[PDB]
Amino acid sequence: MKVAVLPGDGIGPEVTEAALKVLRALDEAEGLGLAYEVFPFGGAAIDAFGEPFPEPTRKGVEEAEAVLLGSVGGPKWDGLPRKISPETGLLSLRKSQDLFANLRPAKVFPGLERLSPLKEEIARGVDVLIVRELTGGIYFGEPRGMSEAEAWNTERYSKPEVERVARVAFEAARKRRKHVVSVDKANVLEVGEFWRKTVEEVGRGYPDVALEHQYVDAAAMHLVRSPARFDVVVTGNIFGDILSDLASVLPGSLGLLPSASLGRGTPVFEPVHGSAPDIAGKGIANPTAAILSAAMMLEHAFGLVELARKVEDAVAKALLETPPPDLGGSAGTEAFTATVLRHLA
Amino acid sequence: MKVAVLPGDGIGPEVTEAALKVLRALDEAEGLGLAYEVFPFGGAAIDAFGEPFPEPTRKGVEEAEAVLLGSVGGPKWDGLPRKISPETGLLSLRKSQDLFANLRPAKVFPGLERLSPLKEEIARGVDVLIVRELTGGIYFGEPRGMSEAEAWNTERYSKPEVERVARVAFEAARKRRKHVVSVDKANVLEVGEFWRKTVEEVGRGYPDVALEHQYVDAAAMHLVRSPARFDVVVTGNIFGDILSDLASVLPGSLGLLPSASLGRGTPVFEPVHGSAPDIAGKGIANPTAAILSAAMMLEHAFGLVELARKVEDAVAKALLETPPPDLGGSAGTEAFTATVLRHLA
Repeated sequence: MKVAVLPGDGIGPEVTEAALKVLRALDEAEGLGLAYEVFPFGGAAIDAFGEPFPEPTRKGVEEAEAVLLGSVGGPKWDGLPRKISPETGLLSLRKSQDLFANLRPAKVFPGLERLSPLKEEIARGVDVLIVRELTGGIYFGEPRGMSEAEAWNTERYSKPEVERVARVAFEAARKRRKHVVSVDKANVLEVGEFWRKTVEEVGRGYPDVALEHQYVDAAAMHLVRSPARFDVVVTGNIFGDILSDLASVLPGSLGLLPSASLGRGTPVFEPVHGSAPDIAGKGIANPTAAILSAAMMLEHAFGLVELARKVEDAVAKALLETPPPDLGGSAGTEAFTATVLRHLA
Repeated sequence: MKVAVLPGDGIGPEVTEAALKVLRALDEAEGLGLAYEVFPFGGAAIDAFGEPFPEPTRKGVEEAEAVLLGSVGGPKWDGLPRKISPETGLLSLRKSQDLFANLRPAKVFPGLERLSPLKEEIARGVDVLIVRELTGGIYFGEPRGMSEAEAWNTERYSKPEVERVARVAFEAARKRRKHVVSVDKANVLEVGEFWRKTVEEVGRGYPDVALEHQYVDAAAMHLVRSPARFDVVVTGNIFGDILSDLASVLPGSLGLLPSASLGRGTPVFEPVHGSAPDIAGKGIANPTAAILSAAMMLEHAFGLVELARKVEDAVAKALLETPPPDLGGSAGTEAFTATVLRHLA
């Protein structure tokens, strides 16, 4: 179990160690053979090395089995040419490992239904994993242009693009509740038709997973009316962007959300929140998203599903008994982490 | 005030007269000079004439100033070649009048916050009008195709297309709270950039209306977290499809929703619900969407904003004191209508 740790900026060093504290505790209890090294990345690497993703770090993620990544960026580096912005270092990283699926889960932890914008009865039991295609579709499609008179962009998908990301959805589903909803616009668009027939054909190799197709306008409505009905959702790039963002508001606190990216190379697991530099070093940063990034790593990078679930329960419980300040509580980074470990035992 | 009335199918005859009863009452009180005629349309016209939009009806909407339309279709006609399906008659109608904007309002009536999927505090005061471009964008754009290997569709907009639908949003806003949010994907797409700069330029002729730009992924999130913040939203075809459908679940009852379509020709105002043929002639159909279609006609077809608002309040009140069966009540079509008229006085 070889993990490259890229702490990043702002609160990154704090919350990433909070996750390492949890990974070490499991390493000890279960003998996971955890071996990790920490590399420079983001703003700190610019300051130290002159660039956000220096060669030792690139080398280090190349050799690792998973990357645990803290937060990156901050006003400190907003004034840079974007060949060396923190943002661009993030892109090279995911590009260097050819990560073509983005995994974004939204989950209303029991007893935290009050945070939801949804009525308590609808928020309860929500646990949806959106699988977003990352590399293709309209964000990248040609031809594209703009005129005095008109502009155009092309939503375009090749079979292989549709095939990869569908395979990761089915394998993810295998680890959860084995239901996949593929989302398209097959009733109006060729691309929708092509996506659907392709995912239907891919699904034949996964007899143990249930497959269902929905239109993007309908899935949008289901995510507000009955979001507890979903397990894994897979869709193209722009749809998956909208539906990820829509699903992310359901729990009522963005600081709680982890994120993974999978592909041919070394997978990247990171919290969705930012650096929050203002509080860097105060010891109050909520480590929840980082710890749940580590659980995502166990599940998706190493297949240790039962441990990922053990970690997720420890934080569900910790969130109730020692809520961090941004859930109205007074638990600093360390006190919260300690509560998690208590339940890990 | 010359209205062509196209009752349609199923519950269409019932709910459309419930709206006419309300229009007559106002005609009497205010001397509006209401003159209307009822034309065959939809399944009934197929049965009577052999087609859904026969020539007397086409003639009749041509000469009118607004079309008040009931529901169309039903299993009775599901087995038809779609050159004469009810659905297609609907298309010819909107095509024959060149209606290029779809207006879909979502509104949580005071005291009906309990129906919302949203927490009561978030649902309260929601009143958003989505203005959807109807004729353009990816649903219609070329080139488009599909291969063994790939499929493609083109999101394409000309300046004039962006200009019309923006003008109707600004004029709609003028009648409401004078805030327009244009929704694009300007941070990734040319088409987003082009839409945005065009709407910004159109907005200069409407100094009295406030304009704000949002991305589609963000507007999606705002519609769940803070939907009471919106007044008028204008966006392209596929986005407006998603955001219309998303906004439509906010009130918690689809049977309540009206719809208008505006263009160069005679405007069409219709309930969003279907024929519900099973209950046709029982006298229990909820006329709310039809009556609120008539209020939409007053506002958008004739500019009678204060009357539209008077009608909307009468039904807000009627919904509380004599709820129709589908709001848990026992009010049939006539009893509900009567309650509306009581408050119209």
